[PDB]
Amino acid sequence: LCPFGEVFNATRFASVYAWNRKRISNCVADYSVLYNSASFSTFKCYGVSPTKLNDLCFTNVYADSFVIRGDEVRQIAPGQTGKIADYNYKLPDDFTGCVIAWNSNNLDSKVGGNYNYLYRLFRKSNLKPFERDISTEIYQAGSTPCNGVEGFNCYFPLQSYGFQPTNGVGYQPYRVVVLSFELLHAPATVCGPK
Amino acid sequence: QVQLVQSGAEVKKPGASVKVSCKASGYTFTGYYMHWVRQAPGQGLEWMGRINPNSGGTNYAQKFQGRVTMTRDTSISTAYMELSRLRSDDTAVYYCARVPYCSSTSCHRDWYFDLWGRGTLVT
Amino acid sequence: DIQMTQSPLSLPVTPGEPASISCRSSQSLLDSDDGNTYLDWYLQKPGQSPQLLIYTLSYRASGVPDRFSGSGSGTDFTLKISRVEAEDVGVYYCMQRIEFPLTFGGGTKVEI
Ligand SMILES: *[C@@H]1O[C@H](CO)[C@@H](O[C@@H]2O[C@H](CO)[C@@H](O)[C@H](O)[C@H]2NC(C)=O)[C@H](O)[C@H]1NC(C)=O
Repeated sequence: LCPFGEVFNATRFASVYAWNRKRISNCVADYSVLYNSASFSTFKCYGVSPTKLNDLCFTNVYADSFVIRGDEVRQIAPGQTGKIADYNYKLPDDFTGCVIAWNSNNLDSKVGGNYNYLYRLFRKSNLKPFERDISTEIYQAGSTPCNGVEGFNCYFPLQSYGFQPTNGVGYQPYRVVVLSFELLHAPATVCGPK
Repeated sequence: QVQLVQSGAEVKKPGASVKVSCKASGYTFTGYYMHWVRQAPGQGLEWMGRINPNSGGTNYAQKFQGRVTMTRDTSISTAYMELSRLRSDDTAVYYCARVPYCSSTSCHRDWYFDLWGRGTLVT
Repeated sequence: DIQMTQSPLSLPVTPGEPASISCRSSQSLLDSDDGNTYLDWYLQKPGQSPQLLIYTLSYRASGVPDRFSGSGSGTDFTLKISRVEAEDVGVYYCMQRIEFPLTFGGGTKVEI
């Protein structure tokens, strides 16, 4: 019933540094069209079982969608480190959810190089689990402060992906959706066929 | 075929303004800072300024501040440099150079001019 | 604002003999944080755009033939051509990249 059409086959995905979060509740989700979709590159699931996703009922399910480079798909997993696993989007140590990634080389790629996707490569400290940073303040590297002026020892903390059709498989864009489950005192609301 | 295409020669009267375009071909435009360096006839190279394609923030020299405006267009991957209040001393060849954005953990050690355009003559 | 003064301002050379070009800076280009000296040697041929030869005071650029080398310390820097070839004629520029008014030297002309 709930719309897994606004999350998976949507028009335009968001960048990794601003990952789109959608809350879903009061649903009966049919996961035979997801687990056995035969179209997804990675369908990893931690803390839960893909064969038992329809068994346990939860209060809320959060779907976080973004686009990352192909070789960085492995970084979306609990207890990972890397340029995108601590500065853009992190998963909690005790994570119970699923990570679903599929290649998007036929949509998010242009002959001149799509420049509308960004990732952050600088931060004063790592990210706490499930934290979104949008600030474009200039990162400080040296001891001499710089008041909003770029230069040596002062950089812009965002870069764009050089997506092109001729790129390799590892550098091709990949759409990643993370489904996380919340079960608190409020009665459980979402689970599939009984 | 990895190249930087520049605008043709421009003749401008004193007191007017000149716009020079540098278009990237064969590489990712947003992976490189774009610098503008001019060479007057009989003089050495002079550095004008730089633009970051990602943010649009620009750093100019003190001499050219208040006259030079640098803009970027990612849809066509072109950097434009516009100089206002032209004089007789601005008659020069303007080259656009590319600089690796960040190739290390310092992003300060890779900042060389690894590619130069063919230049545009402004009179 | 760092000003680079390049010594030979006219370096007549004969092929087969090494040639040395001196460049001097008002302020030391060594950075204590990373231990790197930021001086780049560029070559401009007649009618052609400048090309990169040396970066970070010790490294050769891609496509640079082995006959070139660069060294120096503090403020005194030297570009050395062990074997000068017929195509080394041009103008050589030393550029600093520590403060932002990126400044290129006066240039040294090497012609046969
Ligand atoms: C998202 O929407 C697209 C387009 O409607 C779906 O693509 C079709 O999916 C069905 C099965 O669901 C296939 O039989 C068709 O061949 C697909 N193509 C077309 C043109 O219809 C896609 O399945 C949707 N994503 C889902 C359901 O996860």
